[PDB]
Amino acid sequence: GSMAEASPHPGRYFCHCCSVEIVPRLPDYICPRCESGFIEEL
Amino acid sequence: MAHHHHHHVDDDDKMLEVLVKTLDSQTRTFIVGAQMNVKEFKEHIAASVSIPSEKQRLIYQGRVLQDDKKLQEYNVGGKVIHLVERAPPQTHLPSGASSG
Ligand SMILES: [Zn+2]
Repeated sequence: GSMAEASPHPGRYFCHCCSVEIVPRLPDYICPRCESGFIEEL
Repeated sequence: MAHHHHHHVDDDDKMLEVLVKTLDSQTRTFIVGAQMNVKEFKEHIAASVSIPSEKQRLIYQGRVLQDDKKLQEYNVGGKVIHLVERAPPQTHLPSGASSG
């Protein structure tokens, strides 16, 4: 996006379970907030 | 098929056992091909998950899987996807007459 042109940086995920943005634990693609993998990369 | 008899096997690597969770309580399978739909697939699972393909968002490996591509692009044979519900895209989709 505006930050990192055409480069998907994984500091922006969204877990819909927390309804709050997260920075996941990639190895599993878990959410740091609840460890449910209902995170999509933004 | 019934009475096809033209190479009884064909899928082999194809034919996914599409596992898909909804929020936490559930986890349901949507067995299809590897590259069969995803598009029409989402349309099909819409009721089973109570999520219509238009709002419906398949997330696996944090990837936003949608009707735009094929299943094998996401390689979800035998893995549970994560379904979610977003905020209404009314600002994204003006004129809510056609399918609105
Ligand atoms: Zn969470």
